[PDB]
Formats: sequence, C-alpha cells, structure tokens
Amino acid sequence: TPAHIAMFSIAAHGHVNPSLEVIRELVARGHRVTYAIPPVFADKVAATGARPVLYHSTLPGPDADPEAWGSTLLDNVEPFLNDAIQALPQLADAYADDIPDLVLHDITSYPARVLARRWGVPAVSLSPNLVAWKGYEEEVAEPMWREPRQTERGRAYYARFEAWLKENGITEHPDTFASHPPRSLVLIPKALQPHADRVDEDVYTFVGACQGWQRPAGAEKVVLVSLPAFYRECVRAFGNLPGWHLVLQIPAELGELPDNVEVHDWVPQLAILRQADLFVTHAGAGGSQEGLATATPMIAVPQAVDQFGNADMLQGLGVARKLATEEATADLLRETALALVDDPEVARRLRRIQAEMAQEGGTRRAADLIEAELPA
Ligand code: NA
Repeated sequence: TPAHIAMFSIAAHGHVNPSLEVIRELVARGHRVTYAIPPVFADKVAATGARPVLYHSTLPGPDADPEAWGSTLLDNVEPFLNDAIQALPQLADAYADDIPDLVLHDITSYPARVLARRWGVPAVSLSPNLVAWKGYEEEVAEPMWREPRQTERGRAYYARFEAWLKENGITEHPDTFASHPPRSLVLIPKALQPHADRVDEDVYTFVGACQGWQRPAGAEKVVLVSLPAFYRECVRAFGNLPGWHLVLQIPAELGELPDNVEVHDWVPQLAILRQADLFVTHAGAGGSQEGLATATPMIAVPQAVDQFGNADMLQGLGVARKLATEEATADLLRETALALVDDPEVARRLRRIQAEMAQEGGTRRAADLIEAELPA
C-alpha cells in the first residue's frame, strides 16, 4: 500500500551524504524506500530507515585516493559506463519482482536511468553539484569533448555507450542520457550554480537549504580552518592575535601552539560554523554550502579546479577571498581575515544568501517535490 520509491547511488560520500536526509524524510512520511548501494555503505543507508539493496560496483571505494578516479576526461568518465554495464543486470534482477513506483538516483547511476525507462516509471535525478544550463552543450560540453571525442578511444567510448543504450531501448544520445535528466532536484544552493539564470526550472529545482563545540569566553572572533606548511601559516596568522581563536582541523609538526589555537584531527564542522566568524576552506561543495548557510565569510583556498569554480563564485558574491596556496601565507591570511570579518557588507550579503537558501528549502521541500512526481 505504501508507494515504493527506489533510490540508487554509488559508494562515494559526495554522492550519498547530500540526499541522506531526503531519504530519511521520505521514510518518515511512510513511503517504502529501497536504496541500491554497495555493501560498504549498507549501514549508512540502513540508518535512514531505507532498505539497502546491495550490488557490486567496480568504481573506486569511498576511501580510495582521488587519483583513482582519473586525471583526464576519458579516464574520469569511462568508469561510470563500465560500472553501469555490469551493475545493470544485478539491479534488474534484484528488483525484478518488486518494481518500484518511482526511481530516485544520484547523477552517477546510469542503471537507475535505464531501469526507470525499462519499468515505465518516472525518474528523479538528485544532483550534489551544479547542473547544465541552456547553452551548456555549446559552451562547455562540446568544447570540452572536442578533442577527446575525435580520438580512437573517444570514438570507441561513445560507440560503446550508444550500443549499450540501444540494447536497452534508448535512442537518446549518451550525452543527453548522462547530462540532461528530464527531472532533477539540485542539492546545492542556486548561489553556487554558474549561469543559474539559464537553468531550465521546468527540469531543475534548486533545493539547497542546509537541512542535513563551545566558543571560548573571551573569543571575539572565531576562525575555523578545515582542509604541513599551510597549517603553520595559519598558526602564525591567528596565533596570539588579540580577540581571535583558531580551530584547526588537521599532527605534532605544527610546532608549539599559542593559547588561542586548538587542533583536532576531526571537528563537528557545522556546529563550529554556527559559532564561527571566519572559515578557511578548500571550497568544495558542502564546505561552501555550510559557510553560506551559517553566514560565515570565507577564505577559499581551492586546489581541484571545481573548487576554483566555487571559489570564484563565492568571491563573485563578495563573501570570500580566493587565495592560492602560494599566497596563503601568514600576513596575507591575517590581512584577509581582518578585512572579511570587519566588513558589514560581507555580512549583509551573507544574510541575503542565507535567506535565499532558506527560500529554496531543503529536506522537506525535496520530499514534497519527489512526492509530486509519484505518478499520482
Ligand atoms: Na558563523
């Protein structure tokens, strides 16, 4: 009698954590939720109340080095196809006698898309990062693929992808299949989406609200640094700076610590950000999102190209300064920190963005929108 919603993802934190609360909420509303997942994340998934449906994925495990996921475009993308080809039959079999009413999936799951179509039920894509805007194909996708696509390997990748879709009754081009879902909930704030003005809001809905430690007395400004020489620059930057208190998430090669510095291997990030006045971050999604949700200005120290994207966005919003690790020295860190925490306009902008995020809604709204897709 309860509707059966089948969620699909892979064993990667960034492709599971962002929708965990949505899944929990759907279970709380009485829906029967199953969640296709590799065994390493069975416990994680079961904790939401959803039933794990186990399958073997050939993608790197959640603890693998980022290098394992590849350095080139083809190296990054082929694994998702290879995985999908071998995962599809496993999942088809697992669900054969219990076809769901609706398919939910993280963007990485090609099998979810295929099965939704095979089963004749709606699919809802859940994006943990930015989505395509109108013009993306000409502006980003085509230029990006222009060279690899014309190589032998590239031609054979796309040939293989087309054939696989053809074997499952799909005639959409693989680029459409992969990058252009019919319906998507975007789990990042619109503020972190490039060209958000050209995103098709009949397809995509931004639901980026941040639905997902004690400040020392005498601390007038609290700075959290989260994700060597850089940590020591931070110690020199904030150590014994009057009124400041530094929380360093990093481990005895930092040297002697001043009294206003505390170091942890792990910290409750969101809990500290609620009581923090500055956040030094690598500017991945999540970090960027929690900074905005807590109206905490940021020093963005990006390294992995997308972070350079988030960082430029944040800096474009006037709520962060982007620094290279070459610039990330004590004097510049301190100067930047003083300038950001003392700027009433930075604070005003953060309040605006925080309010916009609240309006997007998060968990409750996402669950509503998923229910609205129940062919019902
Ligand atoms: Na804050």
